[PDB]
Amino acid sequence: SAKEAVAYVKAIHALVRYLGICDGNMAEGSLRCDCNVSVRPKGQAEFGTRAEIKNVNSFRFIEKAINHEIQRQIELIEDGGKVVQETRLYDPNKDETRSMRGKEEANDYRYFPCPDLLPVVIEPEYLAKLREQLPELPVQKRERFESQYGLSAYDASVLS
Amino acid sequence: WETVIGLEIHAQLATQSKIFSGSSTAFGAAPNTQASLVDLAMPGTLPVLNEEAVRMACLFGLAIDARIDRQNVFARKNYFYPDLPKGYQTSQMDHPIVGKGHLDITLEDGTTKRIGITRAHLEEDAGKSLHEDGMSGIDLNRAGTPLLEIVSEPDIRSAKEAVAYVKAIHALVRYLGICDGNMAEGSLRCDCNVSVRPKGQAEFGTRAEIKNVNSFRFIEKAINHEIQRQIELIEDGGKVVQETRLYDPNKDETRSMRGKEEANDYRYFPCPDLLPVVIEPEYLAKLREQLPELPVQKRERFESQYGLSAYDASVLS
Amino acid sequence: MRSHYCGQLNESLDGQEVTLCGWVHRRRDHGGVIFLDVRDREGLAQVVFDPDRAETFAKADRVRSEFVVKITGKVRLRPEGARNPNMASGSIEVLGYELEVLNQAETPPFPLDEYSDVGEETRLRYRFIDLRRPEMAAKLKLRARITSSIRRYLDDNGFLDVETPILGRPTPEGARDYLVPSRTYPGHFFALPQSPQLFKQLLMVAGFDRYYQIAKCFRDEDLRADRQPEFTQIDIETSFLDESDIIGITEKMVRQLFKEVLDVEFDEFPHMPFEEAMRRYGSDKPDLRIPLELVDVADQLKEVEFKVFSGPANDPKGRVAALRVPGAASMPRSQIDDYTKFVGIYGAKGLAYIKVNERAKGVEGLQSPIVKFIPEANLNVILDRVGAVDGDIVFFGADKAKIVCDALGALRIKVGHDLKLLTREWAPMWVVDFPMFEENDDGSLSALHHPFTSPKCTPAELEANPGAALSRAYDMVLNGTELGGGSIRIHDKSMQQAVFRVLGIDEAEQEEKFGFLLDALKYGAPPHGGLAFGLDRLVMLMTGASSIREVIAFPKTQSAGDVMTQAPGSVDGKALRELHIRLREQPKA
Amino acid sequence: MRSHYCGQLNESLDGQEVTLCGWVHRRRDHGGVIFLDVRDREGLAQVVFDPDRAETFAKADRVRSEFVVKITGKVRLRPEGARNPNMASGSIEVLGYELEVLNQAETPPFPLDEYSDVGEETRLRYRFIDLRRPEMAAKLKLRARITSSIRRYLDDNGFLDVETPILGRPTPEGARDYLVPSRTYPGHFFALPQSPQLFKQLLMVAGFDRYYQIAKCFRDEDLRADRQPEFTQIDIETSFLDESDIIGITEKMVRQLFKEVLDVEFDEFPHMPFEEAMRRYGSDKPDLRIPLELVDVADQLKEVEFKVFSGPANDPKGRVAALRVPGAASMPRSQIDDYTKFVGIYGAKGLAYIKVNERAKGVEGLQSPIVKFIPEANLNVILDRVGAVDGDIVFFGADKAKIVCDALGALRIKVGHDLKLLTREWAPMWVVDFPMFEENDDGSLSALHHPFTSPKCTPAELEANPGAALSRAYDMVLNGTELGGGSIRIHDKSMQQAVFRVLGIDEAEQEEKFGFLLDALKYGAPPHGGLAFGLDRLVMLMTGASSIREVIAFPKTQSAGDVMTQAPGSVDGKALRELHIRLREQPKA
RNA sequence: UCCGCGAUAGCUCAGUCGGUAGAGCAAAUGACUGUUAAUCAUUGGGUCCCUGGUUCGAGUCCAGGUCGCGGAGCCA
RNA sequence: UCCGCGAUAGCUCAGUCGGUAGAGCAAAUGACUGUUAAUCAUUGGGUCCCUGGUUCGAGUCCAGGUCGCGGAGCCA
Repeated sequence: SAKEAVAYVKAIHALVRYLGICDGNMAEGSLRCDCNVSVRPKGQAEFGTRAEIKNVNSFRFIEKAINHEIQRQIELIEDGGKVVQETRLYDPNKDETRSMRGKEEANDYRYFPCPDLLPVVIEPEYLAKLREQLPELPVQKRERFESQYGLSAYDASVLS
Repeated sequence: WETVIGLEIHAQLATQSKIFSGSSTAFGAAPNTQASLVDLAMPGTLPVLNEEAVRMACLFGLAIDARIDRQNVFARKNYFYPDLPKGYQTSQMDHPIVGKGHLDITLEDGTTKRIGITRAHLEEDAGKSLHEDGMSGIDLNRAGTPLLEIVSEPDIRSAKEAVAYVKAIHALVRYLGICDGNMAEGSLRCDCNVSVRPKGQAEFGTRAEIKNVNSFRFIEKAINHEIQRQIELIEDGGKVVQETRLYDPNKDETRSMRGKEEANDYRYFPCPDLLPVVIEPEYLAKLREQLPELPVQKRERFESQYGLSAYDASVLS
Repeated sequence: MRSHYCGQLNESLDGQEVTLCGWVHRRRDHGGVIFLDVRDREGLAQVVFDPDRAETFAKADRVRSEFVVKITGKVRLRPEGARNPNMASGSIEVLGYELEVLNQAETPPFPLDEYSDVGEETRLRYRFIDLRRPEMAAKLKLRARITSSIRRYLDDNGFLDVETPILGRPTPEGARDYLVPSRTYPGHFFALPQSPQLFKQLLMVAGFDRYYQIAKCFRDEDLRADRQPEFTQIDIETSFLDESDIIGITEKMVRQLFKEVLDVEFDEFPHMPFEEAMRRYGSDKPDLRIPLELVDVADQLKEVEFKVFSGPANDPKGRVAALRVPGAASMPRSQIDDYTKFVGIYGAKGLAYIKVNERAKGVEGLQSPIVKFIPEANLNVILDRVGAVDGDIVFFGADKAKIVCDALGALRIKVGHDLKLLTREWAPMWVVDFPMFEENDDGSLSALHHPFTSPKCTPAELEANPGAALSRAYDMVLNGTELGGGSIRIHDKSMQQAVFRVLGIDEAEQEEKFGFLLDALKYGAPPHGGLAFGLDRLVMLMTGASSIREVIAFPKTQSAGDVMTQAPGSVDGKALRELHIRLREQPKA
Repeated sequence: MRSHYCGQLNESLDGQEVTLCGWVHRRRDHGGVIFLDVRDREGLAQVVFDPDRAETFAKADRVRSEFVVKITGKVRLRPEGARNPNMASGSIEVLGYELEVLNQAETPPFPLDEYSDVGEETRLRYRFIDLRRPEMAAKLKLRARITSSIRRYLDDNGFLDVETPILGRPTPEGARDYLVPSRTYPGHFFALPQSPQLFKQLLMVAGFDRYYQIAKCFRDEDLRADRQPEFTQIDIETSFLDESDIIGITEKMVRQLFKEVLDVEFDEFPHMPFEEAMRRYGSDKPDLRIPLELVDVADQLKEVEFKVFSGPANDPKGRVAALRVPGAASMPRSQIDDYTKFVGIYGAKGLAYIKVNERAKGVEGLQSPIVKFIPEANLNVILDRVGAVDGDIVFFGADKAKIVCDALGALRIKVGHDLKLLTREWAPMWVVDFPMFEENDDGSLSALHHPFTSPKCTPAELEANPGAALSRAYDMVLNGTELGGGSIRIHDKSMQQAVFRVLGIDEAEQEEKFGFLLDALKYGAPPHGGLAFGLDRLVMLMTGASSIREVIAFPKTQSAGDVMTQAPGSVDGKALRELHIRLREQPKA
């Protein structure tokens, strides 16, 4: 579901913010995301082409776009018509889905191991030190704020 | 989408005397002239089953290749309506005349599909209400007229297939000489139990019983316009209710005459006046010898032995 | 630069040269003399060419049908044996000095004037060359003259030409509204108005003392002949006026209009009550050209042996009316059977009759199969009452009130026209005093017009016996057709509550159906009343046209589509998506 | 039965008794004397009550705001200390003989007093009591008078008031059509017209020499402050007339209208070409109230080191224009910065300037940071050319043609109003001689109106060089706003084919988008030309109103809809299915 | 997502570094004989945008939402 | 479902008991000095409502469809 998606983006944002990897400020243009949404009628593995909506900023934008795309695909399958694979985008002003590029064929990016850069070897010692360096996760820290220290769910969460 | 429909066909048998009365069948504009004491349900009067009625019944049973029960009992369908005189319709609840047969319907998309017929029992007709002054007028001239209710197994799918089945029934009955077949005079009638379902989920849309359908065109158009309606209804969700609908060829719309609030309890039970009729294998042995050559197999016989095309064979047969 | 119009060439302009532009109707080539019939908005005129200026002749031989040309020449007075009655300018011709072809023309699909066998579909498909025909043009120009006169009158009498919006809010009960999907409000619709009724009432609330508007109206109902989906109506509403004043102004308007345009005069308009109209004509729209009148006679035929009379005669829910048609005893039995079948279509079980030939011999003086079951005295006072004499036929309608009123009313109008028993003059009238309520098939009471119609009595005499209440409503009738109508509205709290109480509607429906209206009514509404005219039918009557489509520029067929622009048409999926709607024409097996 | 209107009570009627009906504006209670301000359609009047008749007084103290009352009394000449300047009838009173409350009124949501700052959403929600206010009523009454005058003129000059259908066939290219689902033709739609263009052309084809119509128009484009979805337009089309005749009749109309209504006179309308208008005003709709004019000066500055001038000076695709503002040398640098940012909003990199104080003292006499990079001679002949003397400022716009025209044109009108330089009088004009084409983003050429506009040259001079071609189109401008416009159309086959070839569109699209039109055009179309006026803006100007909603009876908000009737609204699923549609959201493939 | 401003009687609008929602207008009652946008006194009226939390207590403070205006950001 | 009529040039409309789509009007060319719904001669034009079948051959006959007008029937 879309609400699950927003929750997942919020969880990623929170965890990464805790790790100190990214700033998290979507306004500055640090954290971005894309959504590969595809619906299908229960019973038939048939129908329901995938829709890739690119460039989604806020969580609200994510939710609204995912919903308005789900219902759109539902209608498209209901009418039948032509279910085509395209990479769409979402504008919060009109809440409509726009097509940036029409996919004529599968883009061949030609993947192959880069000859100038050699494979970096990460030994279990690296992970052994970093695991000790690992900070306490927020999702488990708020629950730890529920368990050992006397606190409510709300205040523990907003404290964490 | 997969549309599973059904067909309940009432066929008026061409017998001289009524099924339980002694009055004539074919009638003119003269009202209540074809009604004796039995049809009027006078107190103390009693019914006696017609001979050629059950004869033609088991005849259709033999033609349709159905397992005919050795014994069949008439039951009572108790409901109150001015057209129905005795307050109950003499039908057959358990042990019908004919049961579980199959009819090969020829369509235009290649294969001639086989359709199922769950039963075909003996009923009786009622009176007719007319548009007049104020009050209203009921004519019992058609009341007491023998009826054959051919109920088809819900194996029939598309609307065109349904039209094919009605035409096949009409043709078979025409060949057997049971009913006139002329829908214009009001001899052959039918109802449709259409219900659609999305492929994949055992859940489905509510059943729709469209009653009183005349011509084949009316059948096709009404069934289609009902199917699409149910499709929309399940797509939107809303309220899926079981109703008794009707079709008018003027606006091509489906209107609900009565909303089925509950299952009508007709209170079926074996009729104490009528004893169970026993059809022995000798009757069937003679009647099967009397059985005419089926048209569906006649055009195919026109295909096999005699050099002929499908078209000319069908239109000749 | 035109000098004069073709169809305005009188005999007085002789010895003057003129330049006229127009279309080439038909062209006659005799070789030594060329004839051209040039046509404009005013009509046709004849231009003649002699090869004494063979250059103009070269510009005369190339010219074909419907060419748009400009001709300058001199008006010469044509010989006595050449004068044309059909042509309004047909007593003069014009010799062509110089010609110029302003524009060429492909061959016009159909010919102008009869008996060119155009059929209605083809005439509608090429409506832009059909209106070139002088008759159609005369009809439309006449319409323009009508709207002109009405606007002049209403303007001169202190009415304000104010425009009301078309895109309004949809609501049930009255009629099917044409809907307009909203681009800005997904899931919501605009609705085309059935009448500026509510808006005009708001305009009364708004302080505007007198309002009028020639407004477009739209009904999404299945239509009748002489009925179109888009029709124009003359809306009128006034404040601080009673029914007498409104009927006065409006009547004055109709008279002034008929004298301005057709130049006829109407004397005065008789005011006839609904009850009287139903009594002696069996119709709410009486045809006062036919002097024939229905006369009730059921009271003396109560205890009589004949049963189809006595039946409804003792039944309160109906009557037995007679209809005398004079000098019509010579009528053949064929026509009688035709008429019985005719009245059959309105529900009458039978059309009884008496041929009246010799009054002094009594019963043997009345040839009819019915005369035996009815006494001589009753017969004689009946014949006395209906005004019948030697040579006449008396028909009898005996049934439920509605049935006999409609069937005998129609038999009245039918046999009225069939025997030519009318005066050919114009005959206008006002129908007033309608009942307030009627039963609604199943039961109960309901208002015929609108629950906002003013009753003649007080809310107490009203809550007393609602059946005895008459409304202050009024319809205007001309030649048995309803030109229009309206009424004075209620602005009284206790009265609105009285009619509201008497119809069975609690405040739930009062709020849901009329809440915004009642709201507007609560903030100080003045005594106001109005009326509306169907402008189309009015013009149809004033022209003498057979159908309403003949008085509309670009009409539509009985199935609401017009064959010329092929509307309604198909729209691309984009515009369909932007308006937040979907189709449902999906492929089936 | 009213005797006289409240606001039409002159001093001459003294010693006469009068009966007047209306609303209670505001009521003043002093105890010993009661004052009533009664308001009707014509205005307000004062009614006085003395307790010598305590019954009328009893029916006066209970009376509250907006009560609908009928008062009969005598018109008394008021004392010297009581006379009212503000009230047009404010030199007389009426002593109340007898009063009657025709209807009571609940307290009005917003007051009808002058200058009580209730806000617009509330003003729109109760529009039926908002239009009671005398100013709005004066505006609407003015509108009625305007349409009256225009209709009178056009009727008197042989034009035909003909109605065209609203429900038509949908088509792309021009604008988004409002659609109306068809009950009878499933999957098909009707469309509201943007203008009666096609219909008026067909009416020209139909032989009607002169047509006019006050028609409703609908556009599904997004909205703004001075733009509404439903707007009324004065359509006009004529046959066998050139541009001079049409502009003549229309100009005459505007003058006659302005004299009938506001009583002002217009002399003659100067005809200014588009190229010229763009040259000295930078706008296709010049404001002739502001005497300020743009003067080109780029010719003497073709090879100078400073690059914001030299850049556009050697590039043909742009210009460098100067603008003299008189007496404005005392201006502070702040205002200058505001103006630079203003021309900034139209894309100009900078607004250069020169303060001219002493032209005779040379180089030390022109204070500006730019003056160093430009020679004395060029400077001097510039000052000579622009008409500048002691005390003026000369601004400089140097960029692409569009940019300098829009930015300096707007800076011109802005500083025009900001410095109060215009005299506040009416200033009418005609804009003529437009170009035929402009480029369309991607490439190619396109007509800025319609491809059916007649060019002044021949189809050969036209296929030679399309950029040098001028159109026969014309707009009417008042106070720098476009009142309306039209043009003379093409009826020539080869000309239509010339513009068709030159526009790059093949016969496929020609047939698909304008095929039925070309068809109607082929069967003999006359030389015709037309024009249309935005009636709403015209009335807005004539009233002096700020917005268009002030001249519309029941307007809609900027998001398409009126808050009073809550349109657009929701419709039940039955009617939705019967019109063969289902709703949805916005996105679809 | 972010910044500023704003949601509070019928209408307009104020409310500090937390103590019964006040004021103009309108309404109701009463007073006063010349106002004319009457005045004056008294009375009545309103979920402080929603929910949860803080506190002895909430318009005010905390967190999460709804709506209107403008700005910023993003639009591989 | 059933009965009657109808679909054939730009328009209207005819076509037997099966053998190059005719006629009026319109169009094109030519003739003619008084027509006015001009005439006359000549020329050009069309998928006989769709499909299949019959015959040496189809507007015509057989079977099955589409559409317009009206009537009948049904509307437990």
